[PDB]
Amino acid sequence: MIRFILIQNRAGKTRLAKWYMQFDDDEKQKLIEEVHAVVTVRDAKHTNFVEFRNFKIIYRRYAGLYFCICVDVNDNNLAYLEAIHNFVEVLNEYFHNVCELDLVFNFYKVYTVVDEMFLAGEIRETSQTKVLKQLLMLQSLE
Amino acid sequence: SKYFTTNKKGEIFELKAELNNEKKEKRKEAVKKVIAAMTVGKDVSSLFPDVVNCMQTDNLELKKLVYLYLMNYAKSQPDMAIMAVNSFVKDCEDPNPLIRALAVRTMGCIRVDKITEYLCEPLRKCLKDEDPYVRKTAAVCVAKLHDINAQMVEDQGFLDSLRDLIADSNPMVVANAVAALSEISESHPNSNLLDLNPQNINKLLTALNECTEWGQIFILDCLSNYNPKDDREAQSICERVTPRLSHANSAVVLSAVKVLMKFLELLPKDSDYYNMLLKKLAPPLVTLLSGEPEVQYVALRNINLIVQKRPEILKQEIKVFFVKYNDPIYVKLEKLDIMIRLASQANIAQVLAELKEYATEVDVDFVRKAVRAIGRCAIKVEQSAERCVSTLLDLIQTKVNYVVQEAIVVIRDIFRKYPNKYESIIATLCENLDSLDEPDARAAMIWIVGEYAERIDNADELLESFLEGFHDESTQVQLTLLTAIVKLFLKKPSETQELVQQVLSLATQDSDNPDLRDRGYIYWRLLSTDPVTAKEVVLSEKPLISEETDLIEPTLLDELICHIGSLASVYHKPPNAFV
Amino acid sequence: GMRGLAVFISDIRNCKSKEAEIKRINKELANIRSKFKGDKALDGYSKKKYVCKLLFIFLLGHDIDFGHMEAVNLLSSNRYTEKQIGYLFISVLVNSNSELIRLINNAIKNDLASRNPTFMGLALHCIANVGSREMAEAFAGEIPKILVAGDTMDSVKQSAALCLLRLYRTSPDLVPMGDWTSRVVHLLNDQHLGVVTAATSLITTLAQKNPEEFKTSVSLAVSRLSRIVTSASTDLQDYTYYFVPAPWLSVKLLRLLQCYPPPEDPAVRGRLTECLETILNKAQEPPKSKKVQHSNAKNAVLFEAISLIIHHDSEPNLLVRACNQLGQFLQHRETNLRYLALESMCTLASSEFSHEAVKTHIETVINALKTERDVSVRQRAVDLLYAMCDRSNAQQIVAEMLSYLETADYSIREEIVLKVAILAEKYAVDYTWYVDTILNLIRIAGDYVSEEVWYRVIQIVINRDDVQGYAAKTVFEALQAPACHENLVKVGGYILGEFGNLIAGDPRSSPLIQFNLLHSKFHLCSVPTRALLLSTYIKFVNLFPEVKATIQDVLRSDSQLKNADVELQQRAVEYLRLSTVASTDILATVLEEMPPFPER
Amino acid sequence: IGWRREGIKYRRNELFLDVLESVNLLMSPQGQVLSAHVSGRVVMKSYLSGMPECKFGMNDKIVISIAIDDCTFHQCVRLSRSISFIPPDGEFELMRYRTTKDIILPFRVIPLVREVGRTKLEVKVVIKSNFKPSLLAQKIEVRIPTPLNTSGVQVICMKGKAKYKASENAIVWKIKRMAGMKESQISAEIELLPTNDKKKWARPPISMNFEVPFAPSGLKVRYLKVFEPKLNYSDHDVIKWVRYIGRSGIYETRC
Amino acid sequence: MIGGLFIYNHKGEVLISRVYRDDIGRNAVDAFRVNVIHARQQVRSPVTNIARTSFFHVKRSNIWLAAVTKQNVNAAMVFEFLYKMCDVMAAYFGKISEENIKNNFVLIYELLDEILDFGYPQNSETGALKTFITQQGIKSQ
Ligand SMILES: O=P(O)(O)O[C@H]1[C@@H](OP(=O)(O)O)[C@@H](OP(=O)(O)O)[C@@H](OP(=O)(O)O)[C@@H](OP(=O)(O)O)[C@H]1OP(=O)(O)O
Repeated sequence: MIRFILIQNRAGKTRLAKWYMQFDDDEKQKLIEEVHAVVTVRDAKHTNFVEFRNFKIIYRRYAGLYFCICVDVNDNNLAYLEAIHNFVEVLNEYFHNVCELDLVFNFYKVYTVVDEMFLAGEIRETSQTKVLKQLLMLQSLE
Repeated sequence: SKYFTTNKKGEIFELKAELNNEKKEKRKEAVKKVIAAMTVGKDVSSLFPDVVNCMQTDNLELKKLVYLYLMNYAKSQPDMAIMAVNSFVKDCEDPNPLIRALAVRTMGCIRVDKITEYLCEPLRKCLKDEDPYVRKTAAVCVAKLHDINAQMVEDQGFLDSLRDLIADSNPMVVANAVAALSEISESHPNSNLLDLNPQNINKLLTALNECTEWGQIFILDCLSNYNPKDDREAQSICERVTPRLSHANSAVVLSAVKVLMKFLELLPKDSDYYNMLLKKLAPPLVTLLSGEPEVQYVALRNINLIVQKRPEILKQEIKVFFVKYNDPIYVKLEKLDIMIRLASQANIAQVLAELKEYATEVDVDFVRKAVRAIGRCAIKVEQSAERCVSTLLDLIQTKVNYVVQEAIVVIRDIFRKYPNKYESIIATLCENLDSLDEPDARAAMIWIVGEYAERIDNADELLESFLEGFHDESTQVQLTLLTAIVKLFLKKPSETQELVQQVLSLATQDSDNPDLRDRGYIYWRLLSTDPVTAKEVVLSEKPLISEETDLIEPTLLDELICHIGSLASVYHKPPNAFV
Repeated sequence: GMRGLAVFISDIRNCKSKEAEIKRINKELANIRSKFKGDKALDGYSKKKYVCKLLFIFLLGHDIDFGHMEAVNLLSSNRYTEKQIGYLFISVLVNSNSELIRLINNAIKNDLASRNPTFMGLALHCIANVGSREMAEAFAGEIPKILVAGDTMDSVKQSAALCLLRLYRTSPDLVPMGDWTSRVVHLLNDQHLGVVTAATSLITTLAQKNPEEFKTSVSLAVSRLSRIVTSASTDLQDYTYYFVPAPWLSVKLLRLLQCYPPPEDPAVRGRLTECLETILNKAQEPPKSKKVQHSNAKNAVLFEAISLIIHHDSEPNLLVRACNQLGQFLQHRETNLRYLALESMCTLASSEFSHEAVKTHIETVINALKTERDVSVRQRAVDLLYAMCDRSNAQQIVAEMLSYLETADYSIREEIVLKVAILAEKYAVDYTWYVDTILNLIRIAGDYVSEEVWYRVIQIVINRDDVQGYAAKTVFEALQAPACHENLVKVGGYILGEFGNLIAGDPRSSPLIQFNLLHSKFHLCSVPTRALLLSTYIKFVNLFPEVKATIQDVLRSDSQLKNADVELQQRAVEYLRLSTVASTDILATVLEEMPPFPER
Repeated sequence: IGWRREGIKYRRNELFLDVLESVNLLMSPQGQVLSAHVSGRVVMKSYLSGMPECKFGMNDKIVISIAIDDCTFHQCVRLSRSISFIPPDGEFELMRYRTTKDIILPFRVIPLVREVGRTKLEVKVVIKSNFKPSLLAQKIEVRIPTPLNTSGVQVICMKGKAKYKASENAIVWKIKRMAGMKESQISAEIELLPTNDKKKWARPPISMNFEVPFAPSGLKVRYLKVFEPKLNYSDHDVIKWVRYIGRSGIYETRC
Repeated sequence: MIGGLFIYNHKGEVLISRVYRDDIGRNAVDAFRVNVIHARQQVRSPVTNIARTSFFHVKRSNIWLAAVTKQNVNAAMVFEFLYKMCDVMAAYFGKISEENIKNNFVLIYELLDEILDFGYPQNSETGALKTFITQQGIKSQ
């Protein structure tokens, strides 16, 4: 299962964090640092997969933000690598060419998008079409 | 794909609005915010045209910010800074010298051959500029220019253009042309730097009087290179340098000392200058251990070589280098080395007291090096030996484990230096056989039973105590124990054979170490062949270890004296170690 | 949106100091209460927003010790945007206060009990995001009900399935295998694949403790997978991603099937084989898009299929086919595929039905390593060559390992040296090969070589001895590089001291040349090596009298005779005076040939 | 005060410092540090007349399920480089700490495991002591777990001694002593009765115990200066021992 | 001379830097990070030689000030230079800490171009620099 999902910038700063496991805030902070240290040190010659504590991390870099899913060792790497991209395509449609600050000012909507596509450590909805239609129905409400 | 690459919104677009906003106070804030982004690795390259247009300004603080931003892309990609070259040259016959220099320094920190063209002549004018902050920055710029590849021959209307500015009415200016000169000179053909020399020394060592903190040093360092001829030439050279208890201790001080020591090949005490100069040099060096901790380390690493060369200089000054508890480990250790390099026949007095101090402290590493130090005290100076061995015996009584073991090892080397002298102590030494974990110490005792086997009767049961766990044992100990027991036998046949079978049989038949196996055989083939010729070959009067421990080969030491300022002076290594 | 939020955030970015940040944060916290305490009650807009700011502050890393009641009242709003923020706040700041937990549970009670699927949605997610024991006790019995009921909407269904799954991971006892099971199973045949996708996750976790209860799924999972993978261009347009139909559900179905042994119904087995054969064929088809997303999606499916094939371990055609497809990935610019391919092959090399298939790609594994850049990938290439190494390979493997080492980085050296030694010991054809390997191992990377290993290579040159001359020359030609490291000087100097005579005949390698070569290492070596070289040196006095005085004056010297080290000075004196005192017969008796070692 | 009562006296003014650290590791079979942390405490045993003011000094290492970097001092400690206090008399805990960075891993465990079909498993494990050769580690144990369906086992090892314990499903290897910068090997041929019948062997990690005379965190004590104002003795009069004991905690290598 | 000047934070991250010679790339920054900042059981010294490259450093609270070359430089100078830079910085914004460094990126780049040309230590005592320096330092307490 997914243990957590992070979106972070080159600088180490977190832009989203969704946890599917019990951690205290100290720990959540430690994990957020640790992930930054591992992922900002790798050029494009490295794989998108790396073992991390007793789990592993799938990651991809879109400009200056790192999308990162931490998952169980036995989970499918490419499945998650592409889940990330499917998610980024949704984000990109939902914010009309998404940029780092979109995730800042609309941070609470970002969680809406996530819970659409991921719940309880598993992929929920993959269809870009359905997700956007729900999201825009959600936006029209009061 | 190009997700987050969006150009038509986000932080880039926002900052672009402010770089274009018509109020220069909001534009200053843009350029800072862009400088802050580069520094966090954000690709602000998109903005470069809008940030270059902020240079079309009266406001000083603004241009200043743009140059900073443009200086960041000099080193990052020198191609990104090829695109504001047309209005650099413009900005160096400017009103305000603050701007003039600011186009020269930024032109010379760029690294590709599109730079040769636009700069060959504007720099020609910044050296003829009537403001010295520009000639300070042109001088350093001429140096920057050589850096980029090729010799060039218009370059030999540039070397000479620099030599002009060594003669100048500003110690900041001249002292930098000097720095330029020696550096550019060390991509080496021989006869570079114009030997219009007798004159230009007078210009350097006047500049040095009025000079800045750091101007002096580029001077001092560029002198030493040259060998005077005869002889009293040397004299006043050295009578000018005298006031170096200057600003930038120790770079100033030590860059002097460098010169003040290549030129100590005089007919010395025909005139007591030699005695004048050497009285001088003690005080300033001493002062550098008040400076700061890092600066010290360097000082001491030079002092170390200096003390080996001209030992007279600091002979009287040992208390200078006594250890402060709060000194970093590395100042402690170099302090210690030098404390023993100066341990006169007379100052062992407190020097020994000053090491009983150290071996009782908590820094376990430094403690150990301190009781070694007492060792090489007993060894350097003969008359301390008796008192060193006393101190050592005291430290061993404390029962502090690490101190004991270090001491035993040191006591072994003392017995070797002063044989047949400290023998009653052996009995008191074996008392502590209970608590010797470390290989070295075990090997020392073992060697000490040695060697003095015929003195002591229990000696067998002692040496036998180790045969139980001959393995588990350091191959150094194994070796030492092999040799130890063939000694025992070579003075007590019948008596020993009880055991000596075991030990040759364990090196020969049981040991995987081929070097150890060798040694068992070699001894087996001596003993079990010739009962007297063996005694000759082993128990011979070995020569006395003379204190070679810390000591540099005298030729190499002169190489390192001809370097005293530098890196090689800290590593105590020639520059062949890094080409 | 909420302007006051956007301002608070813009003020926080414009801040030019962590001081000023913290000031602008304390300012907002005062303002927020204030207004929470204030006599004038607030509009929904304002609660909603101020809660939202509190969440923001929290996410910057600062503490928040109020707001919780205000977040809870938003739950009871009939305004979505208000509920949403209340639900988000409690999902992100979980507080202990059992007064609030009871309220939260009421809100969830209502929202669930509403028939509004947006509100049902928020409710189910809150539960699922928080998973509190108390939440389980309130709702664990209701979730299965909502999941199955004929009337609840697909999106709710999805959200309820994964909700239930979490309730089952944190509170299994509140999730007995009731009566809903088969109706859960039937979800596998839903039209909405998002729903199918949700259920598959649930069922997978449930079928790991409860295989018999869900063993019905196998058949329906095979049916779905096969309809899925054979679907046309214009099928499942929603769930097609870069021309690949339903990659994530495919993976998932394939994974559910790894909960069970092969389907027991022949026809089913067959549909499954057809299925996998198909997946395996698609890997052989060229990409429909040059975008890496297409092949990553396709391969995700492939690899999960490969996993299923391994785990069943029952179709040898498929295992072989899987090997070969893996092997073609080894020659790919995609570091990701190279990596996964080595990974899966390593598994595959421990099953009989595939071991020999894997051996087949030895050459490709080696060529991939020989030119790899990612260290993790090199690492795993080397692990595969160890996995696939036997008698038929040993030598090809060892030779390339050695070859690779000559120009290797450092990252990888240590591991390979260890491996080379180990495979050498196990698979040595003859003594000579072994010695040829070890000596060369030591020449190239002796800094990593064990003592046990160099002890052995010397110790071996006795018993089967006819290698001595080879050893002697090899050690020699090695030593005569300016490069040259310590354990070489050790084995080098031990061997030449003992069998240097067999190469002293050549004038390219005379006693004097041998000696000086050795001595040009001496003063650079650690003291035990010099102890060893000192023994070499006197053996030289014995074998070659042509050079006994060059040697004696290196022994008579100060740096040997007055040596700080006890062993160095002991030997230099013992040996100096051996070459001086006694006979020549004695000298030759004492430093003869040196007997051979015993056995194990 | 209130932790140190008035008018204490001893003929012989001593103090002892025990640095006691526990090192934890998880590591991949390729040697990637997946997680690692040190838990420590300095224990001071002080017999000092009067009310001594103490100034303590150490190196850079400590800064002041998921391990967090932390440091906690005794109630007596005052902060400003250096720590200063009037210590309680006899034994107490001066400080407690945890570090996660730049840990010195006393051993590298390198596993070589080889599933020959479903009937034989070949296991080799090499351990490298990764510290100064002059220092010695003791009470070494390597514990190599075996699968449940293990028919039997034959084990060879050149250093120490080892043996298979079936109640614990484990090969247990022991080494009384081992110096730094050495290497050691064990080999094992394990025989397998094939149940399974689903599920590859889910492989638990190899674990070690050991003890070393240094702080795996790198902590070094540099000074401890005693200044008693009223009384007769000075820092020069105070006898001082330091000990470092580094123990293994959960020190694991996946195979 | 001074061929590379980097300032790290308590985790070996390059907070801000300026190269002055192309003779040193990334390979420099890493060596110093790996062997000095994240050093294990090594004999620390203010000067280290790895990859045939020399490294000077001082430490301020939690900040690493480094200085770097492949030349045979006046060692003594570097440290003298470095203590004055710290004399300069602290007189523009007080405590020399990761935060205060971070607040004053614009300013610090500016002291650097001024205090050091192509690596040569220049007139760098506070009062002289009030002319050549445009920025003020964001002091916090
Ligand atoms: O930012 P201010 O100028 O102080 O205005 C704030 C406030 O914004 P914040 O509390 O978030 O800073 C309100 O919300 P927004 O609508 O700007 O989001 C609000 O204005 P509304 O009442 O229109 O919501 C309110 O009251 P006021 O209307 O009196 O300006 C209040 O100002 P006070 O602190 O003076 O109440």
